[PDB]
Amino acid sequence: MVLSEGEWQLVLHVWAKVEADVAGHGQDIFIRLFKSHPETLEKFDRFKHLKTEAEMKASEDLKKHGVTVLTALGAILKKKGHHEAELKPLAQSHATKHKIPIKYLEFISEAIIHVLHSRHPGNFGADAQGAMNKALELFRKDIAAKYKELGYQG
Ligand code: HEM
Repeated sequence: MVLSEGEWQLVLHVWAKVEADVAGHGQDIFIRLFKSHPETLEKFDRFKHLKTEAEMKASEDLKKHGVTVLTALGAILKKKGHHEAELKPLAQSHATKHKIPIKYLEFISEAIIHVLHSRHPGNFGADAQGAMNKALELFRKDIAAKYKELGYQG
């Protein structure tokens, strides 16, 4: 797939707002993901003991990880599809160290869309959401192709 520049502009315009508060957005995304798909929490030895939303919100460790995650994803979206270099290390650790199925990337994609719709309705109408969904779908398709080359595809 290929996004048009107008699609990238929609993406990067809302990302600009997320970047005003990366830690807050990191936190809402992971809490949405862990609440909606509790099974994903199991992949994180580091966070598995967190039992409630209160504990998640109070964890500085989870807040620190949500900033790492959004920083990495932000660097990929800013490349506007030319993200082959950034993807390599991330595909390698996620297929071989952490063993994250593509279906869990779909779950966090759904969490990111849910939080942007909630916090930024003004910059996240239907066309901007269709653009972010194509950006994340591109990300997922390119990561799945690397997974296959690395010997994991799943
Ligand atoms: C937008 C998608 C994602 C991005 C950009 C992202 C990025 C990152 C980054 C940059 C790191 C640290 C370096 C590394 O190990 O590669 C990391 C670690 C990790 N990722 Fe992801 N990730 C994403 C999705 C997920 C999902 C959905 C899961 C599990 C459901 C996951 C599980 C983990 C784990 C288990 C670690 C190691 C945590 C620790 O013990 O320090 N990742 N991720």
